Amino acid sequence: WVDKNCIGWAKEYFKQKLVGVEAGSVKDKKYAKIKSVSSIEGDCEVNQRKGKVISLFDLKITVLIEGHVDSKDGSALPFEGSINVPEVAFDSEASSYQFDISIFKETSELSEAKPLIRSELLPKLRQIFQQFGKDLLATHGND
Amino acid sequence: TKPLWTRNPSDITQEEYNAFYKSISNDWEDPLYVKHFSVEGQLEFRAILFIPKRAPFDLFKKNNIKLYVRRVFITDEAEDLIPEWLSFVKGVVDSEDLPLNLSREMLQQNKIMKVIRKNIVKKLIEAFNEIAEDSEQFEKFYSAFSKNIKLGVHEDTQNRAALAKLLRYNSTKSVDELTSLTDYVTRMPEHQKNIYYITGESLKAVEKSPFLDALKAKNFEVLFLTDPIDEYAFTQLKEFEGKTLVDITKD
Repeated sequence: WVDKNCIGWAKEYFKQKLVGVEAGSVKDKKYAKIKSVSSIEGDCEVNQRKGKVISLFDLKITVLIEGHVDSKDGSALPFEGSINVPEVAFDSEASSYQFDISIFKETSELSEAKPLIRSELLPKLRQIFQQFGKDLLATHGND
Repeated sequence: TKPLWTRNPSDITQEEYNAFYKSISNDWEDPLYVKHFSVEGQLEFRAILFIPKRAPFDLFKKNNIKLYVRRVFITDEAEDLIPEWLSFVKGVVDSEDLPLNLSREMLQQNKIMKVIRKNIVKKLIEAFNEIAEDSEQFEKFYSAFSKNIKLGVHEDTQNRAALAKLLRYNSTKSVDELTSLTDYVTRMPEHQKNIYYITGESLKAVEKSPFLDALKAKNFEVLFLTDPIDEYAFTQLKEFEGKTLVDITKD
C-alpha cells in the first residue's frame, strides 16, 4: 500500500522544467536553448520503508537543443543539438552529473557552441537536477 | 569473532587488513590498497575491497567478492555485483536489505543490486584517485591495471570522464615518463583547442610518423596511443575537460 511508481510524474516535471532553459537571451550572437526532452528512461519509484519514504531513482535523460553562434563574419549560423546525461540519481552531487554534448551537422564554424553550452546552460541543469529529488519526495512522498 | 569489515576503518590497522586479504586471496604480497567504506540512509551496506599489487595469472572465475546479506554469507560468485572490467578486485560486500532467493535475473538485475554496483564502482574510482596521489604506488597500479582502466572508459558512460583522468601516455613532449591528460591540457596554449593524438602498433613506429612534423611545427603536443584498445577509448570519450580529442591522421 506504499510503492508508487513516478516515472510518469518525473517525465512531466522535467518536460516542464527543461524545455525553455537557455544559454543567452536569443539576441546575442552566441545563443542556445533546449528544444525539448527527447528521452527519460530509468526508474523513479517511491517506496515507503519505515518513517522514511524513499526513492532510489536513477534516470538517464536526453534533450534537444536549438541555437546559433558567432559566424565567420556578420549574421549568425544556426545549429541542431542534443545533450545526454547518463545519470540523475537519488545520491547525485551537483558535480556528479555528466553532460555529453552533441552537435548535429557540426562544422569547425560551430566551435563556440559547446563552450557556450558548458558555461551557460549546464550549471542551470545541475541545479535543476539537484532540486528534482526534493520536489519529488515533497509530492509522492507524503500520505 | 566480530567481522572485520564492520569495525570502523580508523580502528583497524594495516597489519589487520593485510591479514584479512591473505585469508581470502592466498596472495603472498600485501594488498596494494584497501578501501573500506560504509553506506547508510535509503541504502545500507558495507564493503572492504582490495587492490592487488600484481594482475592475476590469466591474461584476461570472478568468484572474488564475497556477498553477505546482514552478516550471512550467500555466494562468492555474485553475478552483476561488480562490472567485469573490475574483476580484479578482492573483498567482501555486506548488504542490509536486498531480498533473499532470487530467480536468476532477480539477482542479476535487482534494483538494490544495481544501486550497490554503482556505489562500489564510484568508490573504487575514489580509491584509484587516492592511489594516483602516490607516485610510487600509482606506477605499480597503472603497470598492472591500465588495461582495465581502459575497458572502464569503453563502457561506463557515467564514469568515463573520471577514469580518463587515470590514463597515462608517452607524448611528443614527454618521451621519458608517461604523462596524463591533465598535464597535457595545462601545456596547451590558449589558441590550441584540441588534444591531439596518433595511434600506432608500437612506440617506435609512431615517433617517426610523417604526420607529426606539422604538429611539431605548431608546437602542439601529440599523444602516442599504442595499445589496441586505446583508440576506441578515445572515440568513446570524445572530449576531455572541454577539449576535443583529435586523431591527427583523419578529418
